[PDB]
Amino acid sequence: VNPTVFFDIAVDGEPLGRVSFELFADKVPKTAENFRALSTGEKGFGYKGSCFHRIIPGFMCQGGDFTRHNGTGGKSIYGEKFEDENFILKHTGPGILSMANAGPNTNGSQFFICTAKTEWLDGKHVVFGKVKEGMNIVEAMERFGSRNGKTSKKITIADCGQLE
Amino acid sequence: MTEYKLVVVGAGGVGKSALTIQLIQNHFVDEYDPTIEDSYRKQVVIDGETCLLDILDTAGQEEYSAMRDQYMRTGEGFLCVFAINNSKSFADINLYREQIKRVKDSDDVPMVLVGNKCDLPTRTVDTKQAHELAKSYGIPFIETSAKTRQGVEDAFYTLVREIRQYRMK
Ligand SMILES: CCn1c(-c2cc(N3CCN(C)CC3)cnc2[C@H](C)OC)c2c3cc(ccc31)-c1csc(n1)C[C@H](NC(=O)[C@H]1C[C@@H]1C)C(=O)N1CCC[C@H](N1)C(=O)OCC(C)(C)C2
Ligand SMILES: Nc1nc2c(ncn2[C@@H]2O[C@H](COP(=O)(O)OP(=O)(O)NP(=O)(O)O)[C@@H](O)[C@H]2O)c(=O)[nH]1
Ligand SMILES: [Mg+2]
Repeated sequence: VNPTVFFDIAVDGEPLGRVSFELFADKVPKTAENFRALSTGEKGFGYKGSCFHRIIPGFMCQGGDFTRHNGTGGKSIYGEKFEDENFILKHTGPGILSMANAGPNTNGSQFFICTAKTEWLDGKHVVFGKVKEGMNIVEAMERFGSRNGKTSKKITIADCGQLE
Repeated sequence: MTEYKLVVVGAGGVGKSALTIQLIQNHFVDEYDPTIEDSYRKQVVIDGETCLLDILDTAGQEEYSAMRDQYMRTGEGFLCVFAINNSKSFADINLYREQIKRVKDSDDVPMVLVGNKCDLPTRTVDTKQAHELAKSYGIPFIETSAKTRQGVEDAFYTLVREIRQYRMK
């Protein structure tokens, strides 16, 4: 059974709400497991307290840099980077959860949540989950984005973990 | 005060942002922070006259080559950057120049050819080859290092001079 994780999102420290994700462990188990472990913090590091550093209304919300907190960092549970597992799943519309990267085989911890269909990313970013509950929270996070992605408030993962 | 609209273009990872941040903030860090699109402002005294530079730092991400027309219409002068250890980035230069010529519908666009990362020992682009390309375009060629600051002010200030001349035509 595919695991479920949640983010409790805050805006400048004030609660906004909870987004939950199904992780497609049946199709991308290594990529799903990295995201699951970083969400629980069980390796001693992970997403808790990190921010969404790039939000572009009409496209996506991007986050996951918990090492440098500037959009340049992040690391996986397998090392700084790991390989593209597969490109089976596509960027079909809002809610898709997919890995950010800096070219082939450079997955770390950064990820993005689509707010539209982003088909030209197919075959270049590994899709590994989707929003289950709280998509309207992600839509609400777009209110603080901009054309080049700089955010107007601090959008943070105040808490995260795995749902039973 | 006269305001010059400069645009920095070139392939991913050649150092466009590192060059711009060295000029604006006098700072270099080795981290990779690929650009969506950033804009900066700096006032400088060039040839005894104060100039205001508006600098657009553009994305090298190759998938969006059809999204460049708007900023090429707006920009007055272009810094065309390759990296001296990346031969593909030097080949990409002509692609950028053709695109700027088409969008502006002109062969006379203020432009400077910049060969960046000259601090590195692993050169794959011969300096003479780049000088010859710039001569064929009729534009200046400057070798730079965003890491050591070599040529950084020279490249941007030279582009300002090219636009200054263009404006007096
Ligand atoms: C032309 C202007 N532009 C645009 C763009 C594209 C359009 N289209 C209209 C027509 N349709 C059919 C096609 C697209 C319209 N408007 C704009 C923007 C709003 O105009 C300013 C994009 C973009 C992306 C990059 C650079 C310039 C860019 C870029 C530069 S690094 C990158 N992508 C990939 C990025 N790596 C990282 O962060 C690395 C550091 C970490 C490890 C990454 O894994 N992710 C996740 C997936 C999304 C991507 N970030 C991102 O942010 O995409 C922004 C988006 C708006 C989706 C695309
Ligand atoms: N040694 C050396 N490294 C450089 C130099 N300029 C940039 N770099 C390094 O090269 C990498 C890419 O630099 P960056 O300025 O982001 O390149 P860019 O052209 O803006 N990339 P993008 O088009 O994706 O925004 C970084 O690791 C940066 O530190 C230079 O002159 N010397
Ligand atoms: Mg850049």
